[PDB]
Amino acid sequence: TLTYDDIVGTGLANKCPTLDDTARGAYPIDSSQTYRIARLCLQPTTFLVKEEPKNKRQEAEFVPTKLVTRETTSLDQIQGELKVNSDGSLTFVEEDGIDFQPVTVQMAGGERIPLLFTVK
Amino acid sequence: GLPWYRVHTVLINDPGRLIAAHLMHTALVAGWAGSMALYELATFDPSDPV
Ligand code: CLA
Ligand code: CLA
Ligand code: CLA
Ligand code: CLA
Ligand SMILES: CC1=C(/C=C/C(C)=C/C=C/C(C)=C/C=C/C=C(C)/C=C/C=C(C)/C=C/C2=C(C)CCCC2(C)C)C(C)(C)CCC1
Ligand SMILES: [Ca+2]
Repeated sequence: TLTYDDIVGTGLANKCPTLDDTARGAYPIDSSQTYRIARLCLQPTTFLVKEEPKNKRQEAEFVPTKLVTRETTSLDQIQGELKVNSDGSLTFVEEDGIDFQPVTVQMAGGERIPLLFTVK
Repeated sequence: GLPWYRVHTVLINDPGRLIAAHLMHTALVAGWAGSMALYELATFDPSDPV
């Protein structure tokens, strides 16, 4: 574990935790025991912006873009119940947390494309 | 003295100022190139090569 000071300024604070190469197991679900997600976390790696095919509809694709703001992208502290369903499936239901971050990326042209990257 | 259309003959044999002159010209032609570029970059649209 590292204290605040052990992270401050490294940018490490905007990174969801990681599991080692080992941890490739399996977790059990009691289906008779409620479960919740104590901490969901999402870290962006890429932001692609589908381009408008001009008038000539020719099918448009997504293109990479430069992150003009900085390392403020990550969503963290997400939480909610992970109810088990009758058919034995699982559906997560978020309640609260840093569930959104305003991001801004530039493009080929120089156009800044702001988005409210979220999962509310 | 000199007619207007002859003022540059003042260099016919002053290798020094002839080079000084030729240097200034190159400067303007190079200068033009640089800035004609910027003008196109400030107005050219890459949005569609087709
Ligand atoms: C390629 C290089 C070149 C060079 C180094 C010269 C050099 C010279 N020429 Mg000459 N000339 C050239 C091409 C060239 N010429 C061509 C292609 C033509 C046919 C149009 C002529 C026709 C010509 C005539 C009829 C005469 C000269 C004369 C002279 C001498 C003039 C002295 C002076 O004070 O200029 C004076 C120049 C001015 C006062 C200003 C001219 C302003 C107007 C017409 C143009 C402005 C142009 C613009 C700013 C940029 C032009 C860019 C260009 C690429 C088109 C000088 C040594 C004179 C001479 O022999 O004197 C003893 C003379 O009577 N030239
Ligand atoms: C492109 C290169 C060029 C070069 C190297 C020269 C070089 C020279 N010129 Mg020319 N000249 C040019 C272009 C050029 N001229 C043009 C286009 C014109 C208009 C016709 C003239 C008209 C001219 C005259 C009438 C005389 C000379 C003279 C002389 C000599 C002057 C010595 C001196 O004390 O400077 C002083 C003289 C100058 C610096 C030339 C004037 C330059 C002015 C016209 C323009 C400056 C450009 C401006 C700030 C930017 C443009 C912006 C745009 C939006 C309009 C020198 C060897 C003199 C001479 O024969 O001496 C023995 C002289 O009497 N020149
Ligand atoms: C022995 C080698 C030699 C070399 C390599 C050159 C080379 C050159 N001469 Mg030349 N010259 C020589 C001998 C030589 N000369 C002799 C014995 C005479 C009789 C006196 C002349 C008389 C002469 C005249 C009258 C003129 C030239 C010009 C030019 C230039 C034309 C192209 C240009 O300006 O583009 C531009 C490309 C560049 C600026 C990049 C060059 C980068 C390096 C090579 C040089 C950086 C500058 C350096 C400190 C000084 C250069 C000295 C030069 C002799 C190499 C060119 C750099 C013309 C000129 O000066 O036009 C403006 C011109 O009018 N020369
Ligand atoms: C590739 C070849 C090339 C050649 C051979 C020349 C040759 C010449 N240039 Mg240059 N030039 C070139 C490329 C070239 N240029 C490029 C790429 C640029 C950047 C755009 C310039 C920019 C430039 C400037 C800014 C000036 C020259 C000038 C000159 C002349 C200097 C010597 C002189 O006194 O002539 C005697 C001058 C003449 C014989 C003029 C006749 C020009 C003919 C060819 C066309 C006339 C058409 C029309 C009246 C011009 C419209 C002008 C507009 C303002 C309304 C010479 C004839 C100088 C000049 O013209 O001084 C008077 C000058 O000031 N040039
Ligand atoms: C000094 C210096 C510097 C800077 C520089 C600069 C900034 C420059 C600029 C330059 C420029 C900015 C230039 C420009 C030029 C231009 C030109 C050269 C033009 C020309 C024109 C013409 C010639 C025209 C004509 C015509 C007309 C009008 C019409 C009809 C046709 C014709 C075409 C004839 C530096 C920092 C590097 C360092 C060292 C020092
Ligand atoms: Ca666009």
